[PDB]
Amino acid sequence: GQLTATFTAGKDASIVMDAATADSVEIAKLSSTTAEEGSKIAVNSLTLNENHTIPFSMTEDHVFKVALAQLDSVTQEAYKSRASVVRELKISINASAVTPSGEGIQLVGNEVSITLQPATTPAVDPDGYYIVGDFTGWDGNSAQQMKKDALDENLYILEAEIESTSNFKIFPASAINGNDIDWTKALGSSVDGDDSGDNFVSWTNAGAINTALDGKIKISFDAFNYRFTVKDNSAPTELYMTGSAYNWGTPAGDPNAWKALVPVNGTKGTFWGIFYFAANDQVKFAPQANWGNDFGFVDAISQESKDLAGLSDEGGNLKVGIAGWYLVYVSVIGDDKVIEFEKPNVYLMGDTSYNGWDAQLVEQDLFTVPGTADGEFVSPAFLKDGAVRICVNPKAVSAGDWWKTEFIIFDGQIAYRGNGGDQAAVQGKTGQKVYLNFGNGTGRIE
Ligand SMILES: OC[C@H]1O[C@@H]2O[C@H]3[C@H](O)[C@@H](O)[C@@H](O[C@H]4[C@H](O)[C@@H](O)[C@@H](O[C@H]5[C@H](O)[C@@H](O)[C@@H](O[C@H]6[C@H](O)[C@@H](O)[C@@H](O[C@H]7[C@H](O)[C@@H](O)[C@@H](O[C@H]8[C@H](O)[C@@H](O)[C@@H](O[C@H]([C@H]2O)[C@@H]1O)O[C@@H]8CO)O[C@@H]7CO)O[C@@H]6CO)O[C@@H]5CO)O[C@@H]4CO)O[C@@H]3CO
Ligand SMILES: OC[C@H]1O[C@H](O[C@H]2[C@H](O)[C@@H](O)[C@@H](O[C@H]3[C@H](O)[C@@H](O)[C@@H](O[C@H]4[C@H](O)[C@@H](O)[C@@H](O)O[C@@H]4CO)O[C@@H]3CO)O[C@@H]2CO)[C@H](O)[C@@H](O)[C@@H]1O
Ligand code: NA
Repeated sequence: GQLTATFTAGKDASIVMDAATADSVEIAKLSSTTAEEGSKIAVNSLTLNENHTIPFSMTEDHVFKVALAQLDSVTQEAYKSRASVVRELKISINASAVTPSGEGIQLVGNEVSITLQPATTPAVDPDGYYIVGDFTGWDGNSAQQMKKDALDENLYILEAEIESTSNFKIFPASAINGNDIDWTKALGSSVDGDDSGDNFVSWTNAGAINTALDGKIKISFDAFNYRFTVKDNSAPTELYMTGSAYNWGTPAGDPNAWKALVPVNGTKGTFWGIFYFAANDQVKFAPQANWGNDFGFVDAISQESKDLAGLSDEGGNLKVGIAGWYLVYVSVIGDDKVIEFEKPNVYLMGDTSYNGWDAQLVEQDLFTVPGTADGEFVSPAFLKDGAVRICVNPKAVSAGDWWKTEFIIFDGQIAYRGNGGDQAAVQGKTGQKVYLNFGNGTGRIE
């Protein structure tokens, strides 16, 4: 008994905001229906790209109108971007026919498409961007320059540490001449004192953005999408893992219940360890050897990791599915967490290794991996007398920075470099090799 409707794209199908003259646009039209003559049309929902609504009106001829400014707003939200790029909008109208008794009968109709291009954004300032706010002092001399990210050239960053929350604005370099700031040239938020921490940048009578946080923060500015975030930039200085295999952390402080990870050198909130996991072991991590601000399964885990180790979520615990030795890599800055499981590749480096310093992190310099939960990684026998160096190298760390995660043996213990400088040299002789028990924390050269 089912009714159909046919919609078509309205006459304003290709909107260029720079050029747009009207304050309302026609975006769609009901062209025909199999509903009887005399029926009224009611609109149960009008959505854009599936989950966005917008105020709308419908004319006597069943043309659907919206305010251009709100269509433009909704388009920029949908795409999280003010970029001046042609954006597709898919319009879904769910309508009903209404009889003289008031009964609504559902129309099954199609979707239609239009596009809209947001207005031209400011030019990128060749000399970059500055932050000025309560925390700096509102003047040219106090303005702090944002760092242009090496990987993404649209992205500018400032890390700061502040005593209380702060209002601030972003200025292009050309707005600032000596101590003088041209206030008319601010970039900021739509609302003065916006405390969302994550919103659009405005270039038109911009208000001040509020940090919403204090302490260590990071202010990010995307000068292509024109968006900003302000994020908690503090990080744990230590990190510990407990587990089903460790009595779930009882008692507190016990090196028996809590395993320290090793800080990555000079690298905020990032840690690593080499650990044995059985199948179905569950673990969680904490910033001390005890429960509190602990975490387990999180969202930023590689598909790689998940495949390599068979990882899954088990009531918020992290569950390891495939037994084995793994290099565990963990990063925590403010709220953002990353956990990676990787091959436990330990490498001989330097003078006692293959072609010396000249081939680094190569297959020959790889330590054999034990099958047991208490065996020993063993290096390739030394090719020469020289100083022994040993490392891992996580994906996230460049090969040049192998020394950020290096260690050695002193007095039959594994001594991690961690955040410290070069370790005291330890000599080996030709045909010797290293033995590591990561379960014990002990080792030998022999
Ligand atoms: O919650 C704490 C305070 O909140 C409010 O203070 C904020 C703002 O909300 C925030 O935007 C930002 O302010 C920045 C501006 O963003 C930045 O652009 C720059 O401001 C310059 C203006 O842009 C220029 O237009 C020019 O301003 C003129 C202004 O147009 C004139 O009207 C005149 O401003 C007078 C006011 O008229 C007076 O009423 C008086 O305002 C006092 C209030 O009386 C106080 O209650 C208090 O209010 C604060 C909120 O405004 C809260 O404490 O302080 C204001 C003054 O800040 O005095 C002002 C100034 O004498 O003269 C202005 C020129 O002097 O030039 C200004 C640059 O001076 O800098 C602003 C910061 O200084 O940050 C704040 C503070 O966190
Ligand atoms: O035999 C006892 C139980 O064994 C298993 O429970 C484990 C959990 O699976 C582990 O996750 C862990 O629980 C921690 C928890 O992870 C940690 O957050 C903290 O819990 C806080 C919680 O964050 C807070 O919101 C509030 O509710 O207080 C909680 C503390 O009570 O501490 C937990 C440990 O106390 O360890 C337990 C074992 O103790 C198994 O899943 C259970 O069904 C079983 O009963
Ligand atoms: Na080598």
